[PDB]
Amino acid sequence: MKFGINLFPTVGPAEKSAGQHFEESLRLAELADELGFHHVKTVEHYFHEYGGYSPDPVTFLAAAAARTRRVRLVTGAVLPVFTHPLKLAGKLAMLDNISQGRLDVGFGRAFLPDEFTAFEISMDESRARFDEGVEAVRRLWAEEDVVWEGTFHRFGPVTMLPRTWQRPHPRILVATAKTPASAEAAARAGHGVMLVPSINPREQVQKTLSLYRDAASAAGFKPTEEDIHMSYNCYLAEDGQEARQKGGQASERANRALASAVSGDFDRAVAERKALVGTPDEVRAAIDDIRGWFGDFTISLQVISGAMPFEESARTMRLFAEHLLPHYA
Amino acid sequence: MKFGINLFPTVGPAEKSAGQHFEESLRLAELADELGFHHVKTVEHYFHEYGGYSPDPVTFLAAAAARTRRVRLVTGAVLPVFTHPLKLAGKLAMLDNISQGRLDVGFGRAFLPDEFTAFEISMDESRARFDEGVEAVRRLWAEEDVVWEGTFHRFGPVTMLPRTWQRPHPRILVATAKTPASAEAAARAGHGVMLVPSINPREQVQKTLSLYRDAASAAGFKPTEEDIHMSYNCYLAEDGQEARQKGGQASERANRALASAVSGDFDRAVAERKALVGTPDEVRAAIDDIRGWFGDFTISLQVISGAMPFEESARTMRLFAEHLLPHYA
Ligand SMILES: [Ca+2]
Ligand SMILES: [Ca+2]
Ligand SMILES: [Ca+2]
Ligand SMILES: [Ca+2]
Ligand SMILES: [Ca+2]
Ligand SMILES: [Ca+2]
Repeated sequence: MKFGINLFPTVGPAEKSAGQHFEESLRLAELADELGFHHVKTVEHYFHEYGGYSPDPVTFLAAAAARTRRVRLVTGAVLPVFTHPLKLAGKLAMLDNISQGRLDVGFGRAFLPDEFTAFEISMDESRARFDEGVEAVRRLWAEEDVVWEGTFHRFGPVTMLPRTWQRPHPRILVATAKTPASAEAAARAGHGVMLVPSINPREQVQKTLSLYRDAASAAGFKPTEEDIHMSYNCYLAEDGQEARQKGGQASERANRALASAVSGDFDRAVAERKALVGTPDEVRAAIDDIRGWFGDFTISLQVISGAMPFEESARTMRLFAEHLLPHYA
Repeated sequence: MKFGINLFPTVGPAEKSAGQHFEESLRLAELADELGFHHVKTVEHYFHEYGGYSPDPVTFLAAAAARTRRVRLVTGAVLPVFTHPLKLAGKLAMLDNISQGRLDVGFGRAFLPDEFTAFEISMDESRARFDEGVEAVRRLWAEEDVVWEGTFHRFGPVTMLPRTWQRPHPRILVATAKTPASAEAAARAGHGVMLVPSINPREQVQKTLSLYRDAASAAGFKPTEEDIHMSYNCYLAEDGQEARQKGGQASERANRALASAVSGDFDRAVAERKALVGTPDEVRAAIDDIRGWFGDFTISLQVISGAMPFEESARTMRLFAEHLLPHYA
């Protein structure tokens, strides 16, 4: 197992200024570095309290990279549908070099209707836009004199600068909450995968992993634990009932932001290992269950939410580092 | 006068790898901070050794912001013609908050044919895309529930997140199109201007400044020296021979890059005060001339070029801070 942190903002200006949010998030990235976490992840979203403080994850991750030395930086996930592959390839290549080779690039599908409407892009061909965006970026990184005759963009021969630091390029992961068939296509392409256990049933995530691992082997490709990412809301306290109360409020706040942006329950989610909330001992048992179902992979611990004090996010990370990180290292 | 540092890359891998360039440029930003320079600036350009290591200046400046405390971060310049105003406003708002209000945003006009070709933008739309892009971004920062229905984009109502740190928005500077209307339009909107003395005759710069200052007065706008930006190649050494030879190589190399991209001169440029290269006493005389011609404004000192070692860029900056910065303070 690998464990990093995810910094998904679910907050609006009435709860926390963006100035405070970004100072706190960069300090949590520093704490991830100091405590020995694997990575720092953030997201791309527009307009709503659900994710909207992060319309450009690369901008945050370049700052996080500059504040850190060893933690990896991960997009979870850039949205190729809303950018141009020349720009996406270029800014990610800059970040790879700034971070001295610590970047992993997750690419995801958009789903918020207001994002599609505002950028005047149809959902109808978003799948083709996504696949062509990923491949065009990969080609801009891997090749020179690139002639891209795409459905949505046509350019070349061109060679994108800067060239990436990593060879052939940063790891590519494809996010799928949608369809196990997209996980098969990722393996066929040699890509990693990002799954969403917090919404999908356990047996569904397992069958997606089985299809992915099967397709990967058929393509002569052995996925490591760094090729499979999943994010979990995470809140730790020495008092597990305090963790339930404050972590449950956080998960509630994020759920509400989500419901607004798309246009008993918490305890069951915790019992089903859809969220990592409790004492270090509760979360240890939960992780061991997850590892038994899914095998070894990379978890991003989502540690911020709403007006949750920085000190509580930092406590979660410190407790995880002291009590859990050593046993999986 | 104010003096900052320009970190425009005119460099390819035979001179510095991208990894070396970004490591050294971030250290120069740290040195600009330490030595008391006003700002750090970088460019947006694609494909060529002329600027092509920086397809996304916000990515670099986010890292530079994270490494520094006081120096301002200036886009010189983002190109609205190649990015959607929603994305431009969002990433810049993130950068504003990450830097805790140290951002000034210069908006530039593209001119390299290869960039227009690759992004599939007709050059005849350059003016409208620029003016509509700048204004849409300004409104996205300044207002809530923004609806924009222009020639190229239609969206809203949206409230762009994160909200900027600076209110109503960061300083906006615009490259002028040498037509009088563009300098007057900047003044009437309360924008600053970015002028190019290294290429245009002194009298042209003076005419644009007169138009800008007069239109500002008529509009009730009082521009300050921080509202007027110009870049100069800069190389200082106490040995005047070394300054001319190495500063000359640096400027000639940058001019070769530009000539490739668009398809006794250096001595003349220095004599006409279009480059700031020489001993500290020689450059002092040059700046005194420029200030007499143009008034007080903000200079970005372009201190890197090609394979010039970091320590020579650092020496230029240290000599400038010791011998010239106090005379204008
Ligand atoms: Ca603080
Ligand atoms: Ca090659
Ligand atoms: Ca080095
Ligand atoms: Ca400039
Ligand atoms: Ca103003
Ligand atoms: Ca300038």
